[PDB]
Order: sequence, then C-alpha cells, then structure tokens
Amino acid sequence: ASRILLNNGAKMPILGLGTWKSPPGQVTEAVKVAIDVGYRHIDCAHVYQNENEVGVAIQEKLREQVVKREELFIVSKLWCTYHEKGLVKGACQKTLSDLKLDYLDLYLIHWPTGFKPGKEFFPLDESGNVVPSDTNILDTWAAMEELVDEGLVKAIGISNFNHLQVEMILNKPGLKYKPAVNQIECHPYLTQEKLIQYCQSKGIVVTAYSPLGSPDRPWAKPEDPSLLEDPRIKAIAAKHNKTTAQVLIRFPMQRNLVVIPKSVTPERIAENFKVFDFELSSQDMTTLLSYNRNWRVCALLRCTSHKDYPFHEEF
Ligand SMILES: NC(=O)c1ccc[n+]([C@@H]2O[C@H](COP(=O)([O-])OP(=O)(O)OC[C@H]3O[C@@H](n4cnc5c(N)ncnc54)[C@H](OP(=O)(O)O)[C@@H]3O)[C@@H](O)[C@H]2O)c1
Ligand SMILES: O=C(O)COc1cc(Cl)ccc1C(=O)NCc1cccc([N+](=O)[O-])c1
Repeated sequence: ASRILLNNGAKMPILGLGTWKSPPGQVTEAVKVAIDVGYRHIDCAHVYQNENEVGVAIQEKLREQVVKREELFIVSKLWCTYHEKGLVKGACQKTLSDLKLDYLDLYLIHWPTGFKPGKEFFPLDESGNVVPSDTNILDTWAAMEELVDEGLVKAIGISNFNHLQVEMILNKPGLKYKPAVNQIECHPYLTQEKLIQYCQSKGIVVTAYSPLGSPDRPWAKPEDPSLLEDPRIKAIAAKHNKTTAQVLIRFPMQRNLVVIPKSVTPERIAENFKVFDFELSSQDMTTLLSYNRNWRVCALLRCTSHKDYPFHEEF
C-alpha cells in the first residue's frame, strides 16, 4: 500500500522526495522528473533555500495536467529562528508563497531548538555557539495549531524530537491537535527502535530522513561510515537484483515508516521509486537492524548546550 493514514484522516504517501542540498539550479528538474515517475510526496524546508524552485516544478506539472493538487502531499518545516509565536504564521506563509500553494499537507517544527530571531539561520556568538531564543516547545506548538485552524496547513507535526519532547506536547493541557508525524533520522546505522516504538504506540507516524546516509552532507569526514558503500548491504542488494539504495529505501517501508530519499539525478530519482516490486526477507530485515551503531548524520555540536537539544536523551 502506497499511503499511510494520519490522525487527521488524510493519507500520506510512504515514499517521498527529499530536497535538502538540491541546488536551485537543478531541483526544478528533479521535482518534474519525480512527479513524472510517480512521486506524490515532496519534503521541503525554508532553510533548504530552494522552495521557490520546487514551487515552479509543481506548478508546471499542474499546468501540464500531469497531476492534481489533491494528489500531491507537500511537506515543509518551520525553521529554528521563527519559533516565537508572533513569527510562525509569517514563516508558514513565506513557504506557501515560495511554493506557490495555498496549503501544505503537513507542516513540521524542524528542530525543537529555537534560535535567536534575525536573518541568519544559524546565529552564532563571537565564540561559535548558536544563540538560542527565549522560546519553548509548547508555545511554539500552540502557534502551529493556529495554522491548522486557519486552513493554511492540513496537519502539523514535529521533527528531531526525543520521546520526552513528544510527551510534553501530548501532555499539554488544552492540546488542540496531536502531532501527526515525527520526522527523524533513520537508517541501518541509526535504527531508532525505542523512538519508533514510542511514536507508533502513540499513533504518531514516523518519517525516516537521510535513509541513504546523506553522503552529501556538508560536514562529512572521510573516515565516517558509509551506508551506500557497505559491502554487507551491497550483498543483500545483489541477492535481490536491486541496488543498495533500493534496499535502503525498502527497509524503512517494511517498518511501517515513511521514507524520503533525496536525489537531483533523474536516473536515480526513477531508480529510487522502483521499490514496490520486491520484499526484504525476515533475515534481511533483522540483519539490517543489527548494523545499528547509534551513528548520526544530523547532530550539531554547537547546539549541545541548548536547553532543548534533543540527543542527550537515550531516545
Ligand atoms: N527534518 C530534518 O531535520 C531533516 C534532516 C536531514 C534530511 N531531511 C530530509 O531527508 C531527505 C533525505 O536525506 P538527505 O538529503 O540527508 O540524504 P539521503 O537521501 O540519505 O542521501 C542523499 C544523497 O544520496 C545520493 N543518492 C540518491 N539516490 C542514490 C542512488 N540511488 N544511488 C546512489 N546515490 C544516491 C544523492 O545524490 P544526488 O542527489 O547527487 O543524485 C545525495 O548525495 C533530505 O533531502 C530532507 O528532505 C530532513
Ligand atoms: O536540518 C536539516 O533538515 C538538514 O540539516 C541542515 C540543513 C541546512 Cl540547509 C543547514 C543546516 C543543517 C544542519 O546543520 N542541521 C542539523 C541541526 C540543525 C539544528 C539543530 C540541530 N541540533 O542538533 O540541535 C541540528
């Protein structure tokens, strides 16, 4: 089945296209080709600074009569410098304008950490520390809830929240909307069993980001582990006559996760969608889970002193 049921009654496609690090000069074509081969979910963010170009592709294909708006599932995220309640509507409306949409299917708090408001995405002090903002998760959640009630977004959720941070929202007195989705890093080297169990048991859908290990992340070190080149995964791939990427994408799909692999390469965009024609075996699944090393692609040393840094907790 291609889509998963959210707590708002809407269905979310389990395979989406990632757009972090998709250069504006190349992402419009990525999204066109993705829509042509069947993607209907696109994962966006204001901080990715390509939403305009994403919007361009979507409008093009709507105009070509390739897809209908109702068939698309467009996700974006509120960046860290906009957590003040007075700033949230504006941030959401900027993304909508850039994407040339009148609603988002899903709007996420990108990180639980609020940062000093201003133009800079990562404001730092003279010593390199990210400057936090005087904001908190519940007040930010409240402002996300207003976006639903105004019709700008059909569903709201969170990203990079540990289970305790999720619980704070769940336990909020006066909660209007429960989070629909928690989008977290997840792959064979960071398998997230405790947080997936927590979220799924609370009826929160989990989206796996960086499912291929984000080899293009700008802070990569050469000695880091590399999923796509892992010989053991290559071997599981060869056995199914599939590529390593294809296995890495099928893996979260079989854990009842949503997965959002990124590419700007048209052949890989098509390749990455070809994962509904095979099944990983029970052995393949537990083998892949056993490769966990609690290794994160996405974790900022210069945020570790933030009150709301999410990765001090076990999960
Ligand atoms: N919520 C957040 O905090 C958060 C954080 C990180 C990521 N995410 C989202 O998750 C999406 C995916 O994560 P990611 O961008 O970190 O990385 P990823 O999807 O794990 O990997 C992307 C890298 O893999 C390469 N690639 C793609 N398909 C391939 C294939 N079939 N064979 C070989 N190489 C392939 C891409 O190359 P080319 O593009 O050059 O083809 C790119 O360098 C992001 O784009 C973003 O939308 C969300
Ligand atoms: O966040 C993403 O979606 C992908 O990561 C990006 C993307 C861009 Cl465009 C710029 C910077 C980042 C990155 O440093 N994100 C990691 C990060 C951020 C904030 C807090 C934390 N934290 O750990 O508190 C971590």
